[PDB]
Formats: sequence, structure tokens, C-alpha cells
Amino acid sequence: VEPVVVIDGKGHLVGRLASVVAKQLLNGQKIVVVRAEELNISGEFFRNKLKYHDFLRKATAFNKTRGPFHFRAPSRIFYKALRGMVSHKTARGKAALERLKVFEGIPPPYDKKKRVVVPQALRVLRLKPGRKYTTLGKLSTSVGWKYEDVVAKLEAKRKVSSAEYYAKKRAFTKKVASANATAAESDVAKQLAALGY
Amino acid sequence: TAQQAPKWYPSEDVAAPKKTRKAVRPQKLRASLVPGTVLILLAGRFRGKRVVYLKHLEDNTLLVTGPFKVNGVPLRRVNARYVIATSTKVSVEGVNVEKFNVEYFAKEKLTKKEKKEANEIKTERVEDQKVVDKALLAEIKKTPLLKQYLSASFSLKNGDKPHLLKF
Amino acid sequence: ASLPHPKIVKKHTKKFKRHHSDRYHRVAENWRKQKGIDSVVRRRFRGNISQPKIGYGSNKKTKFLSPSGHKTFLVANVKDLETLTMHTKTYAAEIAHNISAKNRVVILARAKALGIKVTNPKGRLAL
Amino acid sequence: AESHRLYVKGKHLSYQRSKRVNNPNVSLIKIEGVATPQDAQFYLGKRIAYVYRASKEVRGSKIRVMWGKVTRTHGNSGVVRATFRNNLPAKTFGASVRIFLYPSNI
Amino acid sequence: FNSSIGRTAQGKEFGVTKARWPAKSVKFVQGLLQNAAANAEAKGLDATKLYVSHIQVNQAPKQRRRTYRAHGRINKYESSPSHIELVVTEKEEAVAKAAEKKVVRLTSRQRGRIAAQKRIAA
RNA sequence: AAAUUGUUGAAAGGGAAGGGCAUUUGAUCAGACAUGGUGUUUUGUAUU
RNA sequence: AUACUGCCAGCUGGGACUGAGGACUGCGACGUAAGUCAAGGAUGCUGGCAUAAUGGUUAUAUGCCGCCCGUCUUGAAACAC
RNA sequence: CCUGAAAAUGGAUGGCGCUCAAGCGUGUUACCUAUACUCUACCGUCAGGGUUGAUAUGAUGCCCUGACGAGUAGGCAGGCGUGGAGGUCAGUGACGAAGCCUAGACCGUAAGGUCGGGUCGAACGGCCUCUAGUGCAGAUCUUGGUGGUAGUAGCAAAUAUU
RNA sequence: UUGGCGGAAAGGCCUUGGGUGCUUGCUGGCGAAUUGCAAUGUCAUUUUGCGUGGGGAUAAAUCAUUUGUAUACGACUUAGA
Repeated sequence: VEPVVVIDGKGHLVGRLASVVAKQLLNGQKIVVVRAEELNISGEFFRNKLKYHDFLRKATAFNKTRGPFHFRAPSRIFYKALRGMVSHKTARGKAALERLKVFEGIPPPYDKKKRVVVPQALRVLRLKPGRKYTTLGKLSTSVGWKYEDVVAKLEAKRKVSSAEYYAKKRAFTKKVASANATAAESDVAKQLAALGY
Repeated sequence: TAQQAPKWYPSEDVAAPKKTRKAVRPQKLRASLVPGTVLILLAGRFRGKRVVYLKHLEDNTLLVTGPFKVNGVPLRRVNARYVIATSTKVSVEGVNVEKFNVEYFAKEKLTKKEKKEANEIKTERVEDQKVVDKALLAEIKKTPLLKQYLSASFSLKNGDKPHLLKF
Repeated sequence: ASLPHPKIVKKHTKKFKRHHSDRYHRVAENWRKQKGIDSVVRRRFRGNISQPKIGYGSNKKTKFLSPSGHKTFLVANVKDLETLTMHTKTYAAEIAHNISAKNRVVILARAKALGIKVTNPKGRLAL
Repeated sequence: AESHRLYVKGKHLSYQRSKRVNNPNVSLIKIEGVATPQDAQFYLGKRIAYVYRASKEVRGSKIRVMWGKVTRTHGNSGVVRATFRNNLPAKTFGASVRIFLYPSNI
Repeated sequence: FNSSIGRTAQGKEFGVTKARWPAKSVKFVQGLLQNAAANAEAKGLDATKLYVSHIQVNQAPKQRRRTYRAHGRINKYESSPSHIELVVTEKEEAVAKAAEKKVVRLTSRQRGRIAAQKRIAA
């Protein structure tokens, strides 16, 4: 439907989001996933750390450089889950994985564009209240990701600029409303209301 | 030789068809297709344009006009499957339409040799189009914004789902 | 101007090639049925070459017909055209590869006189 | 004005298939905006075009078209089955097709 | 024919790492080059535009000899002679041009569209 | 003649290659339009 | 009254695939009359092209499949020959 | 559900992943798709039948049919090719036979047959029959020829040459 | 033309002003056929060229020689108008 769909990864369960995004990419939709460090996984943090250590234990014995490459960044973890959900060894799977892009935080191309959510992947809607969960950034830094703090700093700066922009947009909308309330309740507005608009 | 002659031989006559039992019956149109109604032409040179449905021709075709003065669609016929019927209807009373038919839309197809490798309108056609269009305009102007609606060309917008849309 | 006949349908327009004729040069493309005990082709495993079967047989009303609907008829001379002289609509002549140039032009002229269609009226002459 | 689209957008998802065998004679089409078989029943019988472009001119155009038709619905989620005069080239899994509004019945 | 030959610094001119200096083959090739230059001069060619337009070496009948191996065995010791042929041609520019017409075929709707565009534009 | 080579040309090539179904793309190619029927403003004038 | 079951030789639509056969023959239906018909298998109308456009072959790409044949063997892709 | 619950390359509810599940027990329903079932076209097999007509048909000729179709070892039947032989085509051919090459064409389910284009140089084929030293992918098959390995192992004992 | 702001992959956002074109905000005048009853009916993109013009400066690598802080060979530290 859209050229690119940009997904706020915050609050999203990694598996549900990966399944949704893999289906979309195979269906032909370009997807950019931001805030990967704020993705959620159900279950306790210690549990998912044990799961990642089980993943880490697997490596090609005679040469560890041929073995599974245990990527540590939250974006790379999400990408690994999605590549597992895509038939990545065929040209169609490669095309879908090319359609996908995933980042930590929100880079400059996408901090100025709209970001959406997938309610069938959101933890607040899916997980039962009182269930423990972990954050991909916390797990990643526990297992060797080196940029929790750089991303947090850039995120604070970006959120500051975006909050200033939102304050300006609110002011403009409120002033538009104040100025055009005089032109409101007019005959044209009444006809539109009768028509349903 | 290789094949002198086959002793059994085929027959020379060409077979005649069996007496088929398929009688042609008049077409039944949908209840939304009544003369004087506004149709959106879905295909052709004038695709998406709003025209006025005038008469059901004998060869299952619908006689329509723009009116030409309003949107440039002339007195043509269109396939009833390639239009969308709209609830908007002009009073087709006041315009005689009995003249036009299949023989009226006679073309004298070009010959095979006459090939336009690189590279007009009949006067009776243009005058009767003027008459039909003047009657249609006198009717149309009684309803506000209808002439401009017919001048506008229908298009699908982002979020326009025709399976829920009402025409 | 031609006999209304059923549209000529070919069930299998592909050539039934012998198994491993692509693998080895000693194995020709001429079809041979695999008689091996473990043969995947003989056992009709999925993803393997199809084998010729009588279910592929052509409709008897259209069998042996050319694309034009004629049945091709190898001719060597005018006496060989004489059999077709009355069946212009169902038989087409094919001049034998062995016919010399002058005899070939004689056959072509006689077939043009009798309206017989020739399936190779361009051999042994330049374009 | 700027919109001339007279068709609905769709995606060619895949061929009709089981887990391990596909059928190129039937294509699965998702119609954008449609998410139920009840809503997809509108598009039954509607014509579909896969429009693509080649680098070589054929008959005065560099654009080629493969026509087809929505035959039935597929599943519970608004996907439909479509049949094309030539099977879709299988590189178009996820490519855009145009579901026209004719033959119209409204 | 380079497998398990040594590397050299003089292959960088050609992008490879394995290059060699076949003195005997080079001598044969340049002798045939001299012969071809003589033939072209006799034919009256340019001798400065001349370039090796064709060169082709293929295998010749082998010359057989014997080598002797442990435990009283005899193996072959073959020469691998070559037929070398070459043709020198005077250089020239891209003379060819004016490709095929590819006459067009339009339908009635295409012809009408072209006519309408020609009318609308000025 | 084949195996096996050289050159040219055309193609693919992310740890084989080859194959089946289906399409697409590029090449290449066969199938009524002289005719058992009507008829004509003469292509170069037993009729064209 | 509605459910819910069952029946209708009840009505109204929207789609798809197929069109075998080819010189009268049959069984029926239509105010019980010459005729007609949806009754022992598709006809009617219309358009574009008349060409590599359809199609064939061929090479490649893509989707899904596809283990190396022969043999002995209960069992072979076999780290069996 | 947890404890009980320890094995060696790294590792498998098939994988990813899943926690009011995408887990477990249960209950409506919708949907997906086998070479199965229903209905059509066509192929073949089997069978039960029709058919004596003044020419234009060698009567399992033409036709109505209904059912059916897996297959090793094995049986049987219809055919396709090869070398010779008897008849015939008063068959093809130095104006080009036979051979050979050709991601050219047609026919046949196939065995294969026919043709277009190159090469060439003296014989060859269709049909009805007869005959057999009659069809190859293998047998560590035979005899010739040829590969990759591979411009590789190597050409280093006996003092040594300039 | 005037302020900037934006470094996470900034390559995007207004404005300061002068010029020009449309304005469906409300009312008129002319044109559209014939593409014939549909045929996507053709409208957006990592490159270049005997070519045209708003402008710009005339570099290195490699082989050969040398080196020994290197070295099986390639490579590698070096030097040489």
C-alpha cells in the first residue's frame, strides 16, 4: 500500500514483529524498523540471556570463523529472527531481506517521517499483565553490544528536537483553530456536516 | 515409390452442422441501468468520464452522450459491462432518441491495403448530437452542480475502496 | 475454404529424452525405458522426467495432420503426385530429399497445376 | 486531477501451492483494502492486468501486459485466486497487478 | 595453462599473478610474425595499421618417446607440438552503421492515439 | 564421426553441474491469405 | 410470534471451467391447432491483427520440486561392487 | 509446573521464534490441498452390439457403445530399426547416391520416420514377403583413440668448472 | 535573494524580499467526436557518445634498477631525474 512502512520498534515483541514484517517483505512491502533497542521479548531477562548464551555456544568446531555469526546489536538480533522467518537462501528471500532495513534508534532519514506500530505485535496488547519481559538493548549490552550509551544519547537529543517540533506544531494547529473558528459554523460547514463531513 | 495408393479412400464433401438449438433471447440489464442515468466510463478513450445513458441499442450496447458540450464525449455506444451505474439520473423526458441504432453507427471499415504507415465527422451526426445535447443540457441545468459533476472525470483516490463505495 | 476440423491439440509437445542423455555423451537422446531396479525414472519419483505413455496419444481426428491440417505425403515424381491429385485438402506433398533439381521443379510445377500443397517448395534453390 | 487510477491495486503473492508443490496455473492475489472473503466477493470475475516494461519495442510500445481474471476467493483473509492467459512469470511474487472494475455489475 | 606455476611481479600489467617467459614459444611466434609481416608487405599493406587480427595455436600430432620407471615399467614421454597460424589485418574505424528499420505495426487505437497527440501538440 | 582441443561469437557462474512443471526475457522458426465461391477504376493489352 | 430441525418438482442474484457431437430421426414443454423452444453436446453479435502478435524450439532467470546409474539384496544416494 | 534429570565436534518441538502462546485439555466453525472422489475432453485396452448398401471403398471397413488403466521377476501381443534374399515400384541418383555436420521444420506416446541447409563423389531406397553373425551404458568387457591430473612429480648419487 | 537549523547515515524544513505562470473562491464563451463497444493503450529511473555551451588543472601507479627493518615466489620497509 505504501512505498516504505517505518515501524517504531519500541514495545514490540520480537517474534510477533518479525513474523509480521517477514510476511510483509515477502508480500513486497519495504519496511524500516527503528528503535530496535526497545524491542521486547517475553520472559525474564535472565532467561533470554541464557537463551543467547545457548546461541553463543554453537560455533563451527574446526574453524569458529565459518560458524554461526552471533550478532549482538538489537537490530541484528531482530534481523536474525526475521531471516529465520524468511526463506533467505532463495532469490525471493534475498529480495525480501533487501527490502528490509533495521536500525537502533532513529537515523536522520527516518526521524523526520511517520512511524507506525503493529498492534498484534505490541507487548502492552499481547502479553498478559504481570508477565516478565526483557528489552533488546539490555540483553544486547549484557551479551556484548557496545553502543547502549551512544544510542541513548542520540535518542535523547532526537527526542528533544522532536518535542520542540511537536510544541511548534501544536501552536500552529491551535492558532489555525483560533483564526478559523471565526470562519467556522458557516453555511458551507453546515452543508458539509449534513453531507457527513 | 514410397506410397503408391491407399485402398481405402476419404470422402470429398464438407460436413454440414447439426441443427443447433441456441435461440437468441433479448438481453436483461441490471436494475441500475435505466435511460437518463449518469455512468462512469471505466475503459476506452473516455475512461473515467461521467456520461448520460440515453438508450439501449439493439446490439446489446448503450447509447450515451457526454453531453459533448459538457465533457466532450460524443454520441457513442458503450458496452454495459464497462460502465458503472450511478444513482444520479436526469429526466430523459424531452429528448427523442429513436433515430440512433446499429445502422446509425455504420462505419464502412477500411480496406486491408489502405495502411496508414505514417498518417471528417458527418454533418447529420454533428447536428443531431447538437440537438440531443441541447435537450440534455436544458434538463441537466435544473440540478445544481450536475454540469460540473459531468465535466469532472471520476478517479480512484488513495483509500477509495469500490467494494464499499456507493455509486 | 478448409475443412472444419477440431483444433489440433498436442498433449506433450516436448521430446521424451532418455535418462542421463545429458549426463553422458555415450548415451544418446533416443528414448529408452529404464529397466534398472532402483531407477527413480522407472519408479516415477516426483521431479523426474516423464516417460512416454499411451495416454499421451493424439486425438484420432487430428493425428498425423500438419499444422495446416494436411497429412504429409512423400513424393518422388509426378506419378507420386497423381495419388494426391484429388485430395488437395487433406494431403500435402513432400518432395523426397533425393530428388534432383530438374525433377524437383517438375514436381513443383505439376503440384502447382493441381493445387497440391508442398511442404518444402524451397529446397535446392536460393532465397 | 493528479490521480488517473481507474483500478484497484493488488499484489501477486504466489502460485496455488501445497507445502512442497506449486501450481503456476493459478495465482494468489491480495487486493489492497480487502481483508475478508466477504469483501473480496466484490472482485470475483473482475479482470486483472500484470503490466510490465521491456527494453525492446514490440508493436510500438515498450510496455507489455498479461491479462487475467479473479476466479474465486482464497482463505479467510481476502486473498483471491486469479487465472491469467499466461502464467505469471514467478519473478513477480510481490509485484503489483491492476484489478480493474470491469466487467462491472454495479 | 597456469596451474601450479610460480608467481611474478610482472603479471600486474595484466591483472594476474601467474605469468612466465616462454622463450621458445615466443621465438616461434615472432618468427611467424616476421613471416606475416613479409607477406603483408608483399601484398602492399600498411605495415603500421597492421594488427594481429587472428592468432590460433592448436595441438599437433604428438612425438612419442619413452621414460623408464621403477620396478621395470615404461611410460610415455611425449612432445606436445603446435600448429600456429595467424592473420594480420589493417586497422579501421567502425564503418558499420544504419541498423535495420524494423517497420512498426500499430493497431487502430494506437494509430488514433498517435493522431490525437499530433493534433494536440504544436 | 566421437572423445579431446584452439580461435571467434552468444550466454550464465556467492561451496558443483546437469534435470521436471510453469511462465517471462533474448534469439530463432513453421503454419489461409495464387485457391472446388463471388467477379472488374485494363498491373507491363487460352482474356489481365 | 421467534428459535431449531425437515421439505419445496420455491424465487432472486454474483463468479469460474468446459462447448465433445455435426445431412433431418428421439423423449418432452409451450392457449390442446399450423409453429416455437433452454427438448438426443454453442450459438449470435462485435473488434484488433493477419504478424513472430498467438504459438514451437532454444538459452537464461525465477517459484517449487529433483541424491548416481547398473547390480546383488528384506533393504542402495550409500562409508557395497 | 518444579526436584529427581550426568557424556563427550556446535545443534535442533524441522527452523525462526512463541508466554490471557504460536504451550497443554476441550469445544463449535471457517479455510488450505493428493496421481483419491464427482463431472467433462482426449488416448489406449477389454467387452457388448449395429451395419449387404445401384457406383465412392481391400466387413474386426464404417459405427454405437459401457467399463477400465500401478507394477519388479515373468508371460504374451502390436510395432520401430540393421545386414543380406525373392517380387514390385519400367522407384531415387554424377543436373549429385550413400555417409557425415546442423540449440532448422514436420510427423509418431515411442522405438523412430520424413524434410531444409552445409560437406562429398557412386551408389541407394518405399512396399509385400524371406533370412539372420540384427539394435549396448555398463561385463576390473575387447581393440584403438583421447582426457583431467599437468606445464604438475620431476630431470638433486659419482667434488667442477671458468 | 536574505537567516539559518540539521553530523547518527547530517543531503531535509520554513522563511526576507523582487519576477513570472495557474487558481475550481464565485460566475461566463470556445474546443473535444473517428482510439469507432474494451485492449497498460505508452506520461516516473546507479551510465555513456563523431556531438553543442555556463566554467575549471595539466597527475600518478606499475615494470626494470635498488634496498634489507622483509622475503619460498608473489608481497613487504626503502632509494633513484
